[PDB]
Amino acid sequence: TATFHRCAKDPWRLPGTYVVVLKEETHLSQSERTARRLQAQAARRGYLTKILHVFHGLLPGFLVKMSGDLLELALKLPHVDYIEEDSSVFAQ
Amino acid sequence: XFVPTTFAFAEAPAX
Amino acid sequence: SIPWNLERITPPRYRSLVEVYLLDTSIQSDHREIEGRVMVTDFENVPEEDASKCDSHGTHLAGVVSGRDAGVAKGASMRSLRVLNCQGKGTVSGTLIGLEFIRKSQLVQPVGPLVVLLPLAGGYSRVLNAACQRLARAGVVLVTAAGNFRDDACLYSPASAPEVITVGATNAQDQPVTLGTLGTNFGRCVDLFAPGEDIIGASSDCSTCFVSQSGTSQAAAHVAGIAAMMLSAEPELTLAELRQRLIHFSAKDVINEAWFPEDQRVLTPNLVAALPPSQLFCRTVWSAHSGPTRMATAIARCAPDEELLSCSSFSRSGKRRGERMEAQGGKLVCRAHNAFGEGVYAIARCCLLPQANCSVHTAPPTRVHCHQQGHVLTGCSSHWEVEDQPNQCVGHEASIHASCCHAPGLECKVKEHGIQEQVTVACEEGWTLTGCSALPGTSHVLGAYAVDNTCVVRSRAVTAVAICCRSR
Ligand SMILES: [Ca+2]
Repeated sequence: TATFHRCAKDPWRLPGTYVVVLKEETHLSQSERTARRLQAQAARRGYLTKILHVFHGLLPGFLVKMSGDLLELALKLPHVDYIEEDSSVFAQ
Repeated sequence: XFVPTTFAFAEAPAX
Repeated sequence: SIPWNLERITPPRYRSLVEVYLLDTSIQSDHREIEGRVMVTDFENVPEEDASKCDSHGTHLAGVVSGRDAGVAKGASMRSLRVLNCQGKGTVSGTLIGLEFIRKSQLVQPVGPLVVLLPLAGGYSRVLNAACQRLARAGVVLVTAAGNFRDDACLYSPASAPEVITVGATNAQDQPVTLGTLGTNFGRCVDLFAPGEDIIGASSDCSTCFVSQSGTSQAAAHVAGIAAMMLSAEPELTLAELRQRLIHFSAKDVINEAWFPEDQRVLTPNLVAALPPSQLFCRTVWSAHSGPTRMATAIARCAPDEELLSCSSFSRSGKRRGERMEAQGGKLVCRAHNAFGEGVYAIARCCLLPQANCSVHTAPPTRVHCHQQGHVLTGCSSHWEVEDQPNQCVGHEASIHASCCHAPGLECKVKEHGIQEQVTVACEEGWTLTGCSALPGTSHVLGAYAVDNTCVVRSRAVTAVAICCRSR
């Protein structure tokens, strides 16, 4: 059910940073636990991860710096709606 | 105008 | 002595409790144009670069919005967030956090109507579009730049984001800004245009200096200032009500369409923003193209506080099986059917009608189609499955879908004009076009659509039919 999205404009992509979006009713406490779960499962696989920000107020979810290798794992986490690779914005 | 501070133009007369 | 752009947005007859947020580069907050009216939040989320340059973009835009001499809304108070670095580059994640910051600020320290200006763009983003929608549904007004790549705005974010006001740029000749392969984005995701070339504003070069800049952001800044002013007069406006006013007060049919790619001229609103001078509002909403199935359907929707008063359809080849108005999730929606048959567009007419309920009557071309009392017919839709009297809808084998409204303070009249590639009939001044359709004739009609208060029928006799309404 959980989907992955990356910017269609290749020079604008920022691999290694992901916005993990959770299902709309997810409470901030669950977002934090889901993020810690990711970190722990990643650690068990020899991957370092960094939770840059936990979202709440608009969308539940969090910002994580990690290898793309972990996407299949992160997509299997509870409460995950979709994950999107970070991308560039520019002054118009 | 055109200034390069706005992506992605160079310096050009406008208008 | 009055810059062209400020004169251009002044209507032909002319005569604060709002806060404007800016997500940009650093700002030179002490510049005489904006000093004392811009509050720097010190929120900062920017990617590393790969000094007077650092704040040129942001300072100029703050000035366009609220500058003492060259500003649109001269008495507007602003708050700035830093999401673009010194090279004018940001991230989707940085913008999300900034938007989240605006919401948390509001929850903590509530103020009045809020206008958020987003003078930036990246590629289509599901998460950024979702965040903007949630921020808009929370009651915040978002104004964004259409983008500068002479491309379809639907491919960029937040420009493609549902509920945000998306703005394209025109120049002093009211023509779309172009610079070789670059220029204003266009298409159905653009709500309107505003002055965006050679816009004089604060230069962060020196505290009293001025510079001329160009961009869809400069254009968006004009709309944010108009929006700030409109919310000062009517603080209770919903986003849909603000959008209908922006459209209604805009200058119409001044842009020379030829600059846009052929397939985008119908979809692109021919509107140049303007202030109000010191009622029934309607707008035209185009859908995404249905695609080439034989069972393909295009769907055009209205805002939750808007009424769907009519529904028409259009195919360039002409191979189509009309359209219908049908209820989806307790809301009337416009659905168009493709014939065997590259595809179609669904074209809704969405209006602000309080003291109004509205219902759909599906019947054959049945003699009166709004059989009730004090009920007005606002639109006639028609569909068929084969491929080959103010209150009545005329047709050939076709099924009719009539929009019937109960609005005691409302009068409607039907105007016909029959004659060829294009036939038009316009509502008179003081009247709002609610419905637009073509009668079947000895010409294959490609479809019909409303352009402001003009009903347009495209064909390969031909007769255009416009339903016009007004309060009384
Ligand atoms: Ca839009």
